[PDB]
Amino acid sequence: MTEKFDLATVYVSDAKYNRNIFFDTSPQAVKLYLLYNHWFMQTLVYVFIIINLALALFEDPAVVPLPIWATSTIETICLSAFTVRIIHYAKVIPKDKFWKDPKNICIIIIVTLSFIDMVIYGALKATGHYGIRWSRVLRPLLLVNVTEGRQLRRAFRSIRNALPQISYVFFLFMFSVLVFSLMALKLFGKRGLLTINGSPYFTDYMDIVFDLYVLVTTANSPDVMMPAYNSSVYFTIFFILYIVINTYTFMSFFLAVVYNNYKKYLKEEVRQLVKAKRIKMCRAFSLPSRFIRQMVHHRVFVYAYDLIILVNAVFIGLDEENPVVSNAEWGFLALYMLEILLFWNWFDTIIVVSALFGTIINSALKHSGGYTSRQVLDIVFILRVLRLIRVVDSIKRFRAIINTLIKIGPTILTFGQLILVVYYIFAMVGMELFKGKIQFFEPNSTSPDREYCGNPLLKSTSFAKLNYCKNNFNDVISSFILLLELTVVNQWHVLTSGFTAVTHVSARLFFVIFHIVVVIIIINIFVAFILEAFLVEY
Amino acid sequence: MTEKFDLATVYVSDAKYNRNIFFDTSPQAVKLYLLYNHWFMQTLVYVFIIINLALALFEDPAVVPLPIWATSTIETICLSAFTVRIIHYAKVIPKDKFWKDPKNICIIIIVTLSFIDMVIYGALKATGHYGIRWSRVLRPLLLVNVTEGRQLRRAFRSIRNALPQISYVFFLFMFSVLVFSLMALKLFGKRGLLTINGSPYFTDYMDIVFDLYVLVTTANSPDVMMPAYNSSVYFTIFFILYIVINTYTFMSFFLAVVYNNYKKYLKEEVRQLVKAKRIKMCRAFSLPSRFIRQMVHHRVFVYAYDLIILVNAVFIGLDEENPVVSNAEWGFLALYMLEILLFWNWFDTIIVVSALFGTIINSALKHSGGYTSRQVLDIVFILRVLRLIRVVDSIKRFRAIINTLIKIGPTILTFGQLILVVYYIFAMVGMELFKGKIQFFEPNSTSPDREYCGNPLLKSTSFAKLNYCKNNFNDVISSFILLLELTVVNQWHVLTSGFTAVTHVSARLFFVIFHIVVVIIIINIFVAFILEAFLVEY
Ligand code: NA
Repeated sequence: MTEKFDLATVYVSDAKYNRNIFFDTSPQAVKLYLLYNHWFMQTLVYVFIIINLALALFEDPAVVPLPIWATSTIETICLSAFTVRIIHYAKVIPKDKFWKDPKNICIIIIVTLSFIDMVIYGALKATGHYGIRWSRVLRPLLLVNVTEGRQLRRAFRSIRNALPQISYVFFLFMFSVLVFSLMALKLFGKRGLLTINGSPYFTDYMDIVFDLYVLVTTANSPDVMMPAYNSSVYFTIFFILYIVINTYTFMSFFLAVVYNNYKKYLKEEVRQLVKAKRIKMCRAFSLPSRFIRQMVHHRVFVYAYDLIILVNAVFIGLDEENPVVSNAEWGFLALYMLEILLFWNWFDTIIVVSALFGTIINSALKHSGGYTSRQVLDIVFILRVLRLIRVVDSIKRFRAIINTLIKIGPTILTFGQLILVVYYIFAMVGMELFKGKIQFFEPNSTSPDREYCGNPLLKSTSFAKLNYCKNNFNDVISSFILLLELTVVNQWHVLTSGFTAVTHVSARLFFVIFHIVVVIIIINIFVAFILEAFLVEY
Repeated sequence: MTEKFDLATVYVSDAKYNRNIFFDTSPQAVKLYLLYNHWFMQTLVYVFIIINLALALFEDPAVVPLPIWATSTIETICLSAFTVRIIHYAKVIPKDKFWKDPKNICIIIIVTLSFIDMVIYGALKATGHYGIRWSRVLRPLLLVNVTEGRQLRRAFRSIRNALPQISYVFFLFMFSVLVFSLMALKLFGKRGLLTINGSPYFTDYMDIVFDLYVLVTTANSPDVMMPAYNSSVYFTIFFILYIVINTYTFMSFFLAVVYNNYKKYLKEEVRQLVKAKRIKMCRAFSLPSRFIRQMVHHRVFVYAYDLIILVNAVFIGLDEENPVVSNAEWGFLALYMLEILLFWNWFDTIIVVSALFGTIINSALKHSGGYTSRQVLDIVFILRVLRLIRVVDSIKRFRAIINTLIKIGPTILTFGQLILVVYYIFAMVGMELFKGKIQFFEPNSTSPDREYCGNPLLKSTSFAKLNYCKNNFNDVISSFILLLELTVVNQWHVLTSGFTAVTHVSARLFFVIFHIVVVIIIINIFVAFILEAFLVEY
């Protein structure tokens, strides 16, 4: 009636959410909900999470060194924003189900732990303990256990359900690796002959099992077997079997398990949100020449601009800065500018107006200071070749991608932050162990400081003399890059062998665990998506 | 009646086949069918195909050099066996549908071409033409287009149907690679600065597109970007985008397409064989102490032998040939031998009797000639650690694998020869281009013959000084090994860079095409199986 109508609106206006609220009895206790779910607070909590995360750019290893008093008073207001949001949520939900939700317990827990760690990082006269801030790994868990993370903490239950099977299979896989390592130890071994390059080939077991594990990841496929294939071809059979048993059978059994669990949780996000919709949504019931320019387009006219684009991609990859081509970049700019004579019309318009910034080239190269020569060209040419993507219209296959790019569809946003929660936890953990062991040195630097590697323990390794030096964990920027080239598994064993040469050999576990959680059950949860999105879309 | 009963039997006795026969009118024209489909002829044609294939061990580059008159009179009888089988088949099927089948046209075609090439390899006074035998690539096509290859030539129609989609997607993928290569050429480029190691980084386009293609295959993930990440971190964004667009999105779109087509052809092998069954099958209608040893087993007794096995895997990986352990290998042999006091009982019995060949160790080490010391141990120890696989019973998960290993189930046999048809076609093609360019040299050989690489064009490359020398195409054995480490894609660009350094740079197409057909649409057709076999098995 006079106020139940509003309760009805707030029950119906969520044709997408999934939760229970306080059914209004005090007329401000539903206004507090309407303010809670209000888009601006929903984006304010996310920008406050992003500030809290990106605080890692400044703190212990910093790309921008900021004083501790200054990078603590930022996450003090971040944690205060989370506290004010959680007490406001408690003012929305009655004090019956607020206390039971794990999400709320976890939120107040990680806020309390971050706030206690922040002040116990009151160093107390430089008692720096050579590594602190054990709560930075809890920062990306706000991204999950926040009230708006229903799209993520649901996608975390999908993995929580996959573990009694992923581990069920990984036990068999690690047993295969361990029995194959025993088989290879009784083969070429301490009771064997051959070497690799000044090293004994397969002599100790704990190095065999790692060299055989990394062969599953095929980071060293033709090199781990090149001795003992230089010795006898019959040794090859061992690796032929190992690869087809582990690299292809097991590493695809993990994908099968991950895809099965994803496919099984998709029908329990839907059909459990659908029932979570009709609960409330149904409860509301109980609660001249101008004619010519108009007709040229719907003709052979896109074929004229699919050729002008094509001849434009030939006027790009031939530049030697001759008047033939240095002026022609202006003509093509005008040709698309008439396309302003009425998906792509959204994208196409963005590029042409951004390409009209070739005037900046005129106003910043021949005069007015040419100090920004390479930078502005590397941003206009990366933009001209972006026009080229619309030449794909000639195949009639990109007006049908905005459906595969369906409206915003936070699924690709959910994974985009799922890879962040994992990277941030490993970057934070990683950069406290290998904080400043190796370091990229400028090409003209103090060579007597051992500039060819960073520190003499990489005196002659395959990490040095391969220019891997900007892969250090010395800051969250160059530590997120490293975790990429660790994700894409090429030569992850030599990146590992550069961090187990400056630290103990046990650091091998940090990168093995990383590969297990990222490449086996995070990249596969990605392939499981663009597999599911491809088959069941009809 | 008097003979229709036999026609009825031969129509019913095939509860698994799919074909039409001659309905008997001349009483020998169905006896010829019964003899045709007779198991012995069916295995004789396959051993004759295997002889014809394995003839490559002897012919042009040989592991065993056999005279041309002698390795031609073997495939003369092989082609005669195929001719006698095809004329016998023509004597089975009436001369109406025999001539129309492609399979028959293709069989007589490849037989005629092999037989013409075999005699035109009547060299005519050493006119060797530096490479002949253009019909060896047709040898593995008998494996497909033979009458018993219905399990394979059907699995080839699955790929023939996937091509209008795999190419549909590969066009977009190669366009992405080509536009990204243009974007990287206008980036760090001839109008750029940086180098790699004495080389210019990304200057010419046809090398950028290959270095960017191989980055999709992630064979050079952290090395292709290490310069221009040693120059500016903002260049990383380019590769971060390239990898997530190509390495993970496209390379999984290929898997999605392959798996969709496999899943779509599975329901057209079944439900088209099922209708191919009820056609004929229904047409038949119209046409004391002994008590103790008996009861110890069904008790805690497998737990006693799951521990004896466990302590046996500790009595294996500690051997230093002491009397403690050199005798203990006999005791464990006896312990399992009592397990002969009544899936595994099949497998377990095989290992224990094969492990009783430790008597050969006694009769061939301490006396009677110890010239076979390493060889017989490397075959008994690879066998003891095979006992260990039954310790998996303690998890209760391998009596349920003989269902995933269902009765013979030629599907895993169909793929096992599908990888052979592809390898044999590339080994035959490959070993006629790079026949003897590089060659593995023994560790004590004529160094002045350029033994560190094989030939001076690999003077200082990453193919030499990495011990890649037994990867040559110099014989079908070491050419099938190479195509494995080409299949498992680690460092396929440096194996390529060793063959494009002895031949023209255009040889890059042989390995790019190989990766496209093996890693993209053959390994994915394998993952599509153990994905399909895992989900739809209920
Ligand atoms: Na790789």
